[PDB]
Amino acid sequence: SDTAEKAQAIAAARNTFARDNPVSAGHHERARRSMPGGNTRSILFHRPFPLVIAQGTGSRFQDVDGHAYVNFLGEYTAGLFGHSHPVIRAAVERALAVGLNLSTQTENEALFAEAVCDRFPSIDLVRFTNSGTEANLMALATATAITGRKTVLAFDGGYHGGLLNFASGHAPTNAPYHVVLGVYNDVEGTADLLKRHGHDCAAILVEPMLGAGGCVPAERAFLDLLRAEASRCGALLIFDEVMTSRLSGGGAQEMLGISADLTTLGKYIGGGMSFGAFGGRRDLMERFDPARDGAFAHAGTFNNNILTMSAGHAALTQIYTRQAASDLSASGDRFRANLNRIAVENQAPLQFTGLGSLGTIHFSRAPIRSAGDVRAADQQLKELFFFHMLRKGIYLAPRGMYALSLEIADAGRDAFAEALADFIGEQRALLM
Amino acid sequence: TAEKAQAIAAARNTFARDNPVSAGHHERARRSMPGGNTRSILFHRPFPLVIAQGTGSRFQDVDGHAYVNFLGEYTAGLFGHSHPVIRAAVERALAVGLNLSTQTENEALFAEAVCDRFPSIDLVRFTNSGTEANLMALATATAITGRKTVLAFDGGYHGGLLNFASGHAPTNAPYHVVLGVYNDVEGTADLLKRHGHDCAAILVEPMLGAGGCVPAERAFLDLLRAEASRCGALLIFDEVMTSRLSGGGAQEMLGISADLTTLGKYIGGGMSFGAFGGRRDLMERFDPARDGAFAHAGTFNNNILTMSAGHAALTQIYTRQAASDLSASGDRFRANLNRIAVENQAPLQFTGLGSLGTIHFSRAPIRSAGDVRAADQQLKELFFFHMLRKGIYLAPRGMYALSLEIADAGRDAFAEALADFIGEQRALL
Ligand SMILES: Cc1ncc(COP(=O)(O)O)c(CN[C@@H](CC(=O)O)CC(C)C)c1O
Ligand SMILES: Cc1ncc(COP(=O)(O)O)c(CN[C@@H](CC(=O)O)CC(C)C)c1O
Repeated sequence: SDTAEKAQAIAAARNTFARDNPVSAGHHERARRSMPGGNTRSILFHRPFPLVIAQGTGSRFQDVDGHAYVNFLGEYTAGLFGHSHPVIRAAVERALAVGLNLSTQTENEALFAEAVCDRFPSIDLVRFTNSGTEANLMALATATAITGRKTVLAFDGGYHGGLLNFASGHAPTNAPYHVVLGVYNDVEGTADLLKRHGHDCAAILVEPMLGAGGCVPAERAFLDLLRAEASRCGALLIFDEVMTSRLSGGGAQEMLGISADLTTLGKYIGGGMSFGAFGGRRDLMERFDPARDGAFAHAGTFNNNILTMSAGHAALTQIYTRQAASDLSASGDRFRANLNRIAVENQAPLQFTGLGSLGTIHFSRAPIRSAGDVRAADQQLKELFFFHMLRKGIYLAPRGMYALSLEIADAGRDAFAEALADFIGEQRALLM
Repeated sequence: TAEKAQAIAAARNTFARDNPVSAGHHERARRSMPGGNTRSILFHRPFPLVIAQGTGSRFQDVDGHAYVNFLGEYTAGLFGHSHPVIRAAVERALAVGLNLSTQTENEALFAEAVCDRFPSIDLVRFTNSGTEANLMALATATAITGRKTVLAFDGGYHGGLLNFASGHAPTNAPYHVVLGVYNDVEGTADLLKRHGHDCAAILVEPMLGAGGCVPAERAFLDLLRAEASRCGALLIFDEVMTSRLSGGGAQEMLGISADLTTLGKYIGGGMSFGAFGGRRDLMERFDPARDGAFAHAGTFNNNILTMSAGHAALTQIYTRQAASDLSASGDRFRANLNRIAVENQAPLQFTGLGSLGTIHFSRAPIRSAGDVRAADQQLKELFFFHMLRKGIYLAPRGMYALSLEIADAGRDAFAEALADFIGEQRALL
């Protein structure tokens, strides 16, 4: 729990950050005049104020006060390609040559859809959206319409987009689906909820690893329970792979040998352009065939926009192939293991959790299995870790998450590991 | 009618023989997407056209045929297919850097332009679509008021999770929505007496867009403004289409202020875009530094392509004066189309405002979803096919949305093809 001594250390770190970044401070005051709190994406705000970036290339960026950083945040997994990938750039140039806002289908949509279907083993048919939020809403829409049922089982700490935020329990802004929340990884508790609610369950919605909720892998016995009970009760199992799809050529489902009924996608698949998708079993997705009587409707001005169709096909087929996915996850597993070794050898009360190229620091010794474990870990030390990494020229999420891009190399990874050893040394007093 | 059914059979068959390369694309696209489709409004029988490329106001399909594009991406495509200023904005965004994972100055600059333009928007937040913008406005209203009921209108279209174009759709997000009749003062007053106490929001377009370019009458919008203030509901004007009609949208033209306003389409320069904005006191509930702040993340909300191209769109291309000029040009165009119908005693009209218009095969008043549905639907489909044969592309449902790239030759060609339709189909009219 919170102490005066940690608060004082945070106050000094905030004061140093403020004195070092006066141009960012002034941008925040101006931004407040047009956006609430100077903000249009809540996760970008942190106190005293966020850094404003001027420019970036490759894995690196520079803030408006002239400091340089390596970007380990990687746009919360969407920024797989760095800030200036030449193949992405060529795809943008091609989109512009085809033409913008053509108001009709192009072949580019079909080619992107075929790449997504080749790549993901339980997606027979796919439709594109403009966000992961839209992909998850459309999957819930599919489930409730098909089953005629209202109840949705999801999990505390689960994050499925702007209208489906359960990171801190029920949010008053959520779309008013009838959502029952379970505890992540809790076999017996979840089995009890499915016995009470199963018969009116339209859908079970779950990430195979909590992303925003702390990079907490799902355990097999938990995912097996969900898969078996969804089938038994006649609910659609929806795996939200908006973050986890990168973890192998075919995402977590290939790693697991477990198939969901629908799968949602987002982040890097559109080449860093706006993007989401929902897809799954043929018989479910065919309900969207507009030639069919009583077809479900799914419009959306930018669903098939040329920039996303072109960059996305390039991302999946020319850059982040299935082999590149295996190699990046192996690189990430080695990185994460090295960071935990540094913690263990120094007897530090911290660990990094995650899979492949995704991980999050948690200031705890306990196994990290559910949202409760994440919230019980020390939140002050997590904020102090954020400001420390900044001083060392390493940018990662305020909540302690990194997501390795393809542009991170040896020098970047070595600097992160060094910075961590330094944090442990310099903050030993607060780590008892 | 049997005679009209045969004319449609013949036109569908002729379209099919004209476009065998698009036919083969459709067979292949069915393999990976449901019905070969990722945006339902693009499908039409016997199959949709596939386009290969376009420049300015013109495109070419995969069979080689050229068209003037009068659809203009359902109002988003205001800049044509290759605007040099949009292109420069994309090049500047690439120079700044993609996926920078942080704020840049560009987002504040875009937001300043949006708040400057729209007279009831004190503060704004960006989304990735109009659908997201409307869902967040509903989230704001229900979360602030603590109430569940939303009044919307039959014919109304607010996005993929809020589609009332044919009444309640089974796929809509399960807000407790009550549907009135558009422009119906009596019936709508009644619904507000019954539901006012539990009403979080009144959600309404100042002109039905997808529902058929049907302008809202002043008495109807006055009713909604007065009742919303009386019962404590948030009035939400969905200006995703109508924002273009003046520099400050429909609200500037009307002198009526909604509590929240949703935006989309052309404002992000053609890039993915939506926004919700309004009264300062409502929007501050999203200040992330405030006590019990509402959360609104979204990976692409502040994306550099949208922020740069949208800033350019509002400040360099579609200025307040450009907006007045296009809407005037659009009013004169639509008047000419109606004069042609009138002079040829044709049983059709075009409804709309400024640069937006839709054909309806009826001479009755078009004031609600009922009136649009009652007009001849078979003649509407024949008209689409006929315009294609003349090298004019507009929506299957008979809507146009003039871009800045439409010029004298295109408008003249549209008008002559309308006159040709009336003469060639005289027997069915
Ligand atoms: C598992 C999962 N499922 C859905 C979403 C929503 O995707 P969009 O942000 O594209 O709407 C997300 C989005 N995650 C991030 C969105 C942002 O960076 O603004 C935010 C979270 C770290 C809270 C996700 O992680
Ligand atoms: C008044 C209004 N309000 C909200 C929306 C939703 O915008 P997004 O399609 O960008 O989500 C729309 C979008 N309508 C368009 C969607 C598309 O082109 O696929 C076209 C409609 C005729 C169905 C709108 O017209």
